[PDB]
Amino acid sequence: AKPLSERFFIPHEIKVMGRWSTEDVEVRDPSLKPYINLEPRLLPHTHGRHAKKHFGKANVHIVERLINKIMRSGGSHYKVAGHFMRREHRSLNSKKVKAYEVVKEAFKIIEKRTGKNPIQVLVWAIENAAPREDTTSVMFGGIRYHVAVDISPMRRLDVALRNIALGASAKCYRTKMSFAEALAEEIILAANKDPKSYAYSKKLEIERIAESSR
Amino acid sequence: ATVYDVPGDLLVERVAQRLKEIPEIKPPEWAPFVKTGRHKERLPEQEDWWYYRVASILRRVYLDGPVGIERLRTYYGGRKNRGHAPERFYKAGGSIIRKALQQLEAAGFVEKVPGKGRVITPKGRSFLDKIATELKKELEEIIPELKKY
Amino acid sequence: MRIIQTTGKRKTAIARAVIREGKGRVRINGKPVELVEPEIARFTILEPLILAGEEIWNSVDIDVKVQGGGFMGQAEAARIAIARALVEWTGDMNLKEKFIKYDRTMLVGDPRRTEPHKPNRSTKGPRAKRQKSYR
Amino acid sequence: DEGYPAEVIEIIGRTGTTGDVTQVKVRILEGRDKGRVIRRNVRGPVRVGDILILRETEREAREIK
Amino acid sequence: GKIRQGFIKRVARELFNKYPNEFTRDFEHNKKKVEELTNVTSKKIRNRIAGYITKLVRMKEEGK
RNA sequence: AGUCCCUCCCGCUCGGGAGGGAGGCACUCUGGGGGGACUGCCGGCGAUAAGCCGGAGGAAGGGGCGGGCGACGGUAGGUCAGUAUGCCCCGAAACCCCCGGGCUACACGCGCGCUACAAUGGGCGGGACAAUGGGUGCCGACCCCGAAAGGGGGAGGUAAUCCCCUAAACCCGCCCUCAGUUCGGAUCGCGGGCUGCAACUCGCCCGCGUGAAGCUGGAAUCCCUAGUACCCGCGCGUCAUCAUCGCGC
RNA sequence: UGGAGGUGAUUUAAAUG
RNA sequence: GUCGGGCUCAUAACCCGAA
Ligand SMILES: [Mg+2]
Ligand SMILES: [Mg+2]
Ligand SMILES: [Mg+2]
Ligand SMILES: [Mg+2]
Ligand SMILES: [Mg+2]
Ligand SMILES: [Mg+2]
Ligand SMILES: [Mg+2]
Ligand SMILES: [Mg+2]
Ligand SMILES: [Mg+2]
Ligand SMILES: [Mg+2]
Ligand SMILES: [Mg+2]
Ligand SMILES: [Mg+2]
Ligand SMILES: [Mg+2]
Ligand SMILES: [Mg+2]
Ligand SMILES: [Mg+2]
Ligand SMILES: [Mg+2]
Ligand SMILES: [Mg+2]
Repeated sequence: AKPLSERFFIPHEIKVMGRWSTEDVEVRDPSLKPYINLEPRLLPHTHGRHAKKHFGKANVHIVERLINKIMRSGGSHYKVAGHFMRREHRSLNSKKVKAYEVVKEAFKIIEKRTGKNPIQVLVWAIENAAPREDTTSVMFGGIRYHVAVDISPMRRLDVALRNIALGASAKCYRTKMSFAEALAEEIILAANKDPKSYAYSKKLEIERIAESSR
Repeated sequence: ATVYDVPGDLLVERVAQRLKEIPEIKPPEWAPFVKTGRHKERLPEQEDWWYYRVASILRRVYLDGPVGIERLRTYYGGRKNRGHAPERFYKAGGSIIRKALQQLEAAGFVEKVPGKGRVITPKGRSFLDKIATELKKELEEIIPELKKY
Repeated sequence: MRIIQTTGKRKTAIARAVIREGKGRVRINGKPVELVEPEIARFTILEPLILAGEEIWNSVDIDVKVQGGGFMGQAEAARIAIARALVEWTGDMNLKEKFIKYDRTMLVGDPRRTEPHKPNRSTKGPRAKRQKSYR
Repeated sequence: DEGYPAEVIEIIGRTGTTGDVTQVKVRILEGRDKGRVIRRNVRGPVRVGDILILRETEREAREIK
Repeated sequence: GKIRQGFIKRVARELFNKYPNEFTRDFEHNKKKVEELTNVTSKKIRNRIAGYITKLVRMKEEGK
């Protein structure tokens, strides 16, 4: 099936996975620019050396952040689209090789479907999925109320990545679609502001709730 | 070119195809009916699985000789599903391995070192390394980095 | 006839590498580095050679023997050994400065090891514990 | 429709029921009150030099102790 | 918290007074001096004493 | 690893590999001794004290990281069914032995787990890489026989020497394509083995057949801050035989 | 240092041994 | 109203499921 030229691939330049350059990738949102790392790098695997230090995740390449985000079960102690998704012995917890391959196949599908550099489409999706206003909870008379606040850029980035991953996780659960295809679909839908995207709808809902509680 | 210069699975495939020409390699009469070990569930799906197992055993003797039945039984074992109990490792059986080694000796490719096991003969080394050379020649047409080796 | 030896370690894996003038052949336990699988392991070993450049890469031969640990531990230990051998062999500080910027661990290593396990669900880990019930 | 960016210049302190909120002073970078300094409440980790996107610039948070 | 221990301070003050012209603002020199002038057996304790003596030397030389 | 000799392979040998012997202690490792980190250096906050916050250099930075060691007491907390011991009882039985049963019963309520409800998979063939420990009432390579479980001989080992010991999760190729199914493997029939004085009550293993509930879980509620949690197998204890457990890797 | 007065306020429900 | 489970040191109140 897979040609031998792809099974034994030897790169010669420093670019993402030896296949895609990020030299023309632009980040439009001024708040998210210092936190989306795009410095040239071949293998996106830093072996978890960033979590110890405060604000360490800022200098981690965005593709590795995405790979880390999908290395999970998905629905452990809260429901996604109305269900727990507890996968346990057949999850991707700690299996970084399989997650890496999922991201690679999704990138190839994205590039074939749209004709653009996949990193750019991913950046557009995370820009459209990042909320700008949220809420905090107060208690009075045994009743819980909302109060509107602003969101820092690092939390915006984390929430956008988490919701993209959860949308992909829901689209492939007990259906004929595969994980790579679901991820490519979610990224493309979020890039175009289609309400069929989990992350974009979640983003709209959060902003609406924050707006109606000022 | 040697066995060390090519991927193992492709070499096993090529060697298995070439082994069908040697008259001394023949599946036993019980071959259509058995599993390859207590940790499997279903019979082999290839009608010509005997030749693949024989080729794998020959390459194993080439790389790790001298070697005997028990250690090969370790190599061909695996994980077993035990119903409601947790999965566990188990060894493979011995009849397939012992018969394959006896047939290979009948063909002159291996020989017996007393109290130590079986080792590859110069004939067997030449047989394997020629096929490896042929595969490597084909291989470096599409992977130019393999010409330096 | 120069021969230079270097060492690398990563979580119970140990790698010893030897370097001399050659044609660009790099072998790992006797296998060409171009055929290492999976791809994620192959890219781990190849990064220092790509950083150094094609001129330096094709002018040497490297042999690496590595034992212990697992398939990702062995790749990283070999990477450390190769980077140290390249900095010592060529003896230039632009390349060394290039390694520290891209990945400091390439030259300083990784000291992390497993934490010993403790009672209350000892087989699972030092900190994980049994579910607690009150009734 | 696209909000207004503002730069954090000073950290005041933590607040909220569970300590999850930080109050800051920000300087508006764009729009009608460009140059005005106001204080705001933020959810999430934040440092000096960050940029927020405010959806409106007329609400100011109550000063905390 | 890196709160200095009481007996370390006591012994460092005793050493400093007896030989005012023996300790400088160099940690290595003071480490060797503490090694020669006491019967301290722990390498950690020797380093702690030498560091406090260094701070004393620079505090008195600065005039407090 | 470099160096000398011998043998065998390849593209027939300019070159590239694999064994064996001579030789060496380089490298890895083993284990005795020593060095190294002190808020020592730099800039702020605080008082100019005690200290705190941020930088350099560094293998390591602020109890460096993980463990052992739990004050005066209380808890009439647990234990006389580990051993020691006062009183009260039995003392031809409530002491000492032997045989067969029972602790393994089953309308039902509860704790802690294992296996699943499938594609972030199931099956079939092929390819990879560990560490801790243990062995003479024993570990057993290697050969032969058997489809399997197993059976018949048996080198070496009182052990850095010989053995348990070529892990699984992972990777490649083919079948299955969202179905109570090539998901799941409970339950039961027939047959073959091992340990033991004894296998029905009441043991473990293998072959063919059989194919239950389960399609993600209400109110509630648990563990965890880094080589940690999740996921994956392995060693030892118990042990004649028997691990869904404990302690460790 | 330590005292005596005045005016304002007090974010659901929560019994028993 | 009956039966079962949650919450509480426990009972009552309160929450959930079922016939
Ligand atoms: Mg296998
Ligand atoms: Mg299973
Ligand atoms: Mg399991
Ligand atoms: Mg562990
Ligand atoms: Mg400590
Ligand atoms: Mg009592
Ligand atoms: Mg009690
Ligand atoms: Mg009992
Ligand atoms: Mg099945
Ligand atoms: Mg398999
Ligand atoms: Mg069925
Ligand atoms: Mg029967
Ligand atoms: Mg019975
Ligand atoms: Mg049903
Ligand atoms: Mg289904
Ligand atoms: Mg027990
Ligand atoms: Mg009640």
